[PDB]
Amino acid sequence: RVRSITLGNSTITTQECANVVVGYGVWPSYLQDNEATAEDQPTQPDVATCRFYTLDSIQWQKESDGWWWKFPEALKNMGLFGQNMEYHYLGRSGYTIHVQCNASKFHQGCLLVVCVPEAEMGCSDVEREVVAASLSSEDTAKSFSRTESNGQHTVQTVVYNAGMGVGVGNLTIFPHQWINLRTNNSATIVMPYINSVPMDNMFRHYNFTLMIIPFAKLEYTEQASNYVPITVTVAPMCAEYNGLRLASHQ
Amino acid sequence: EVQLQQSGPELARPWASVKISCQAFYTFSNYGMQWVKQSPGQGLEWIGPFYPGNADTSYNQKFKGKATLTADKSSSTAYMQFSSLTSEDSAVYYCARVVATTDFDYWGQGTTVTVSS
Amino acid sequence: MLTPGSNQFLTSDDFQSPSAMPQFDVTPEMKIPGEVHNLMEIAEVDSVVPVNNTKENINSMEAYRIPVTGGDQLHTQVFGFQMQPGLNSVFKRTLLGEILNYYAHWSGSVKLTFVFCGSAMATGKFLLAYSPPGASPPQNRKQAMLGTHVIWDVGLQSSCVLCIPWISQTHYRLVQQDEYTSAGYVTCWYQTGLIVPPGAPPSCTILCFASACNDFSVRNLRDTPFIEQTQLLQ
Amino acid sequence: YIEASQSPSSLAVSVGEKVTMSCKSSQSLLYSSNQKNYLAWFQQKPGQSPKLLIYWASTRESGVPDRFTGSGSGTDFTLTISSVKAEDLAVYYCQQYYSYPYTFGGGTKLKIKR
Amino acid sequence: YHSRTESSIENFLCRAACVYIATYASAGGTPTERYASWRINTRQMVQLRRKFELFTYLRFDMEITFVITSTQDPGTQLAQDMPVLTHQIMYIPPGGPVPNSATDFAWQSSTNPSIFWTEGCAPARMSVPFISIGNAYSNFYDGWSHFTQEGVYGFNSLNNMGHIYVRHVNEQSLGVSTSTLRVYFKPKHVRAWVPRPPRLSPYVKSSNVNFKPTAVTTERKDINDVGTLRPVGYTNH
Repeated sequence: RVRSITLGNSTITTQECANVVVGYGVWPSYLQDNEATAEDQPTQPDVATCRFYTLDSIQWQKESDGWWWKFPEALKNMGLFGQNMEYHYLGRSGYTIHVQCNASKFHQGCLLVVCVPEAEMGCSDVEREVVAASLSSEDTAKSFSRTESNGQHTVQTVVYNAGMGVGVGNLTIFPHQWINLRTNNSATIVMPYINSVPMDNMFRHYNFTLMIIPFAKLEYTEQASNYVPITVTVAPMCAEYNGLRLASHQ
Repeated sequence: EVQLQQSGPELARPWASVKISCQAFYTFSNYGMQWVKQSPGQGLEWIGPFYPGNADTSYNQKFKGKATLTADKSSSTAYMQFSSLTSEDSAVYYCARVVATTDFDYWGQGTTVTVSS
Repeated sequence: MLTPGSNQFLTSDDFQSPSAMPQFDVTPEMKIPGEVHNLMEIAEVDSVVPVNNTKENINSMEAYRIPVTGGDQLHTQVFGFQMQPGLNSVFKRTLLGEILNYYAHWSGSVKLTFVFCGSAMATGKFLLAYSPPGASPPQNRKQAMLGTHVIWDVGLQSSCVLCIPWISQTHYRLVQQDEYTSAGYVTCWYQTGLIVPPGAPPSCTILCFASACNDFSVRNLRDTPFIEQTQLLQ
Repeated sequence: YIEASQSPSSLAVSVGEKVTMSCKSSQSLLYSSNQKNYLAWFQQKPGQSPKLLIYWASTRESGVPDRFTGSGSGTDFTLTISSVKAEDLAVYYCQQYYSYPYTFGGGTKLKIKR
Repeated sequence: YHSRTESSIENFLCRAACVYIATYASAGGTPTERYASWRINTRQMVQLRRKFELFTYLRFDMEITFVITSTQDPGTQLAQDMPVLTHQIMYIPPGGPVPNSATDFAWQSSTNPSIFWTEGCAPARMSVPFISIGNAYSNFYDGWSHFTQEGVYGFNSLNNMGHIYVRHVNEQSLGVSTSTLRVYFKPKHVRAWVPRPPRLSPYVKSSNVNFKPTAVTTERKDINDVGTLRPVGYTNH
């Protein structure tokens, strides 16, 4: 029984009935007048944000290692969201992530999808410091590595340390899901706003990192497709931005 | 300081089974008997232990499936059987006995098992 | 009135101290989601356990995968390990292990979940076995059959849950004490093999997760052994 | 298989000079419950029955002179003879009785320097 | 049923742990000797750093206790009858003036709370409240401090706790008296959010999360090899 969701009235989407992770248990919601530093009331643009911003499709192969995007920068050029990031100073939002693989029953594998909040990345050379380009490209996917990378200004892309310094087997403590091609084929994760101040600039701060890591490598016979595509969808929810009007009566 | 005896040194033949007994001058209470072999070089090598008072049997993997152990506590004589003997087994076969759980205090006399092809 | 023991500084005292900055109105707290109230909330979540750390996979992802292959293997053992968290090299690095190492006394039961990360058309059986603390591990499939066992059918069921209980004379057992042949062993054996239809992969991989039940308590906080370095940084 | 490694060279020294020899039992020989070392040194008169000299790695044997002193903990173990003698010719071995199999050392003959 | 009181956040993060051992002279020497300074942070003690970094956001007070022990110094012209010694303990909140040497004007600023402690009593204590602009200290910060998207990466954010300075009030004409300061730090009323996996690689920087690629666990003999590390005994002969 396929189900068709048309958020934004300009985007089509078909998905089956599945389980949904709600992040840390809280549903995303607008900021109320209780926990706000500014008495100036922020505006809430949601007419064009609430649509499915289908990212590019990546190719899971037999020798791949992992991938990871940095939000909210991943939607830097996606339509009206990029316009809002450019035209406003302070902004706040939660997200809804759909990840789907399209593989027949003769393939096999297992993926881990996590959303790590405040992911600080280590450097490839211990003494130096990372640069802005190595943390994330605009809307593509950065890749991990099997072997130590010996770069000079790049992050540490070793897969079994996640670039953070923790064991990759202990990332299940974060909001996560498993895509097991034997029985399961999709993942849905709802992520609220997690930060120490009610609003913050989108360009200077990376709210969180989406990580996809294959634990069991893809396998197939000689006569089969050489890859399994992975497709990512985001749907911003509960967006707010500061107000640009004169609070003082004039 | 208690002395220790055995069957004795005899000149054997190929594929002629050699029964080396080991006499007893102690009890059979949780103590152990074993052998090692004195080759021309590299000293000693363990062949297999037997623990009277525990009914425990064990063999070295260098002799596994090739040597067997039989023991008679009542008669004070216990056998160390072997067959398919080669010409490279000729060594001084020492019988050691231990009144302890983990120790190797006492030692034997020796038997010469040289053969003639 | 006062003993000379009244004027002392005891490092484990809980008394009110004079405020350095009175009349300072602190920032009100907001509702950041995901608050934790107790570290036992952390050890109850699943973590992937490196069961395959044979000295060449500890520096790779391969340590997490248990290899299963189909063929002439009649009763060869898939895997086996001793069930002693906090000290065993299999468990001491996961969430449960690194929470336990901060403590010196632990009590409760453990949970293991095996997930068959294989093809969707592969059929077979597996015989999980559990041996209590007062027993030697099995060596033949028949021996593991006559103890406590569960038969896992990888065609009908894709995941298996095994709950290891708490058996001990005393309430709290020390974390750092190696109980030789007194902790219990878990072993898995081939039962039928692995059957695949034409044109499908002939090998698979069985991941394992280990976590805590609701029954733990911990006691006697201490310092972890994993932080060998002690100097002040820089 | 537990392995032990004797010193590459024998004594090759004059009579009556203090000598130090060592056995490296790779696999650990210290027991948690007892804090015992299951390693004993042996002397083998060529043609006669060999006998151990220092057992438990801390105790001199009964009937053994005071010149032989064996110590050590962990994987390494060491032995000292305060003054070597010429009539005490043997091949010194180190034997571990921690776990099966029972492995002997490498040997160390009392060679000739005179 | 077994209680879980011993594992709660308070009982896990309210242990008083020594964070700084310093020494300072009294009369003779260059100006940098005569005072002892320390910036309050939890990124230099590896054990405390690991325990704090187990979480992401924290909110707590600070109780600080000073164990000051003084002694005489060998040399020439030793005093025989100095009455007592007194120490000034100064807390400098963020945005406060900082002394650059002993006998500076900043030691008399009325905005910096000071403790005058005379030796022989119980050690001095103070309790600093939650001093910050934001609503929680954040251990891990992903981003840049300046909105131009360049600067120090993930550091020197809006979280600070100030500095602490100690000096000898007693000007001493004859002899030099050394003193040693030990600072004990303890959080109170701790609130923690967003748990994290504990770290694996050795710590290398007091400001970065830089590291070396380390293994995931300890090696093992075989995939299906149980321990069996019990020697020969009465059981298992």
